[PDB]
Parts: sequence; structure tokens; C-alpha cells
Amino acid sequence: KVFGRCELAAAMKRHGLDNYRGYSLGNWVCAAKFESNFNTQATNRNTDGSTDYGILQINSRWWCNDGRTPGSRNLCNIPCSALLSSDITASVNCAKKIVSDGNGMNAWVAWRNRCKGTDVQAWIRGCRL
Ligand SMILES: [Cl-]
Ligand SMILES: [Cl-]
Ligand SMILES: [Cl-]
Ligand SMILES: [Cl-]
Ligand SMILES: [Cl-]
Ligand SMILES: [Cl-]
Ligand SMILES: [Cl-]
Ligand SMILES: [Cl-]
Ligand code: NA
Ligand SMILES: [Ru+3]
Ligand SMILES: [Ru+3]
Ligand SMILES: [Ru+3]
Ligand SMILES: [Ru+3]
Ligand SMILES: [Ru+3]
Ligand SMILES: [Ru+3]
Ligand SMILES: [Ru+3]
Ligand SMILES: [Ru+3]
Repeated sequence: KVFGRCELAAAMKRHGLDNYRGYSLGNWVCAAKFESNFNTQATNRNTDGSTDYGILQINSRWWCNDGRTPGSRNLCNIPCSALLSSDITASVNCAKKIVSDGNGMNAWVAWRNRCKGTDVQAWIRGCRL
């Protein structure tokens, strides 16, 4: 599923992200924009052999199982395919674990490079929330 901006902002708030670990909703919308262009089916293979899945491009080295990432963990306890669903529950739940891991949203390199310190409230502007 390809979400609209405000549709995903609304969904993310429904699912508990609105200021989760102190990151405002626009930070989450911004990160999903540049990680996946709001496409839940987005996948991208990394140089290390791991793959990134879903709206927030969550990686198989640490967070999910895809059966083809040697030496990896599965800390969210989910098949990576769960992260591709029209229903963002598994991505959001796993994202809550990732942002709690120590480095906050810097865990998403695209968030650090493209969202951090910017006017992220723009991403929720206009939306009925
Ligand atoms: Cl729901
Ligand atoms: Cl907020
Ligand atoms: Cl915001
Ligand atoms: Cl694996
Ligand atoms: Cl699995
Ligand atoms: Cl949902
Ligand atoms: Cl933080
Ligand atoms: Cl703004
Ligand atoms: Na894994
Ligand atoms: Ru808010
Ligand atoms: Ru709010
Ligand atoms: Ru990535
Ligand atoms: Ru950890
Ligand atoms: Ru860790
Ligand atoms: Ru502004
Ligand atoms: Ru609401
Ligand atoms: Ru409201």
C-alpha cells in the first residue's frame, strides 16, 4: 500500500507514534517518506547482505527474520515479510523497539540525513489529526 502523507500521519498516531520516545509525529512521517516513499512494500538490499523492509525500512541484520541474513538476529520476533503489510502494526511495533535502543531515531540514517533538525511539523501540516 502507498499511503498518503496525512493518511500515514493519522495511522501512525493511531498506532502510538505521536511523540513516542519524544519524537513528534512529523519526525516519523518524514522518516517514512525518505525511507520508503510511503510504500509498505518497499524492500532494498544492503551491501552487507541484509535487506530493509517496509515503510520504515527495518533491517534483517537485527530486527526481523528473512532466512537469508547470516549471523543475524530477529529482535522484533517477526518475519520480515510482516513489515510489508498494508497494516502498519508490525512496523510500528518494531520501530518502537528500534527507537528505544539507544540512539533514538539516528538508527534511521535517512532520518538523520534528511529529517533531523528540519521543520518536520511540515509533514503533518494541513492534516486532520
Ligand atoms: Cl487500526
Ligand atoms: Cl507530535
Ligand atoms: Cl511534528
Ligand atoms: Cl537469517
Ligand atoms: Cl520468521
Ligand atoms: Cl494500520
Ligand atoms: Cl532520543
Ligand atoms: Cl511547518
Ligand atoms: Na534477521
Ligand atoms: Ru502531536
Ligand atoms: Ru497529537
Ligand atoms: Ru536502512
Ligand atoms: Ru540493542
Ligand atoms: Ru542494538
Ligand atoms: Ru513550520
Ligand atoms: Ru486523531
Ligand atoms: Ru485530535
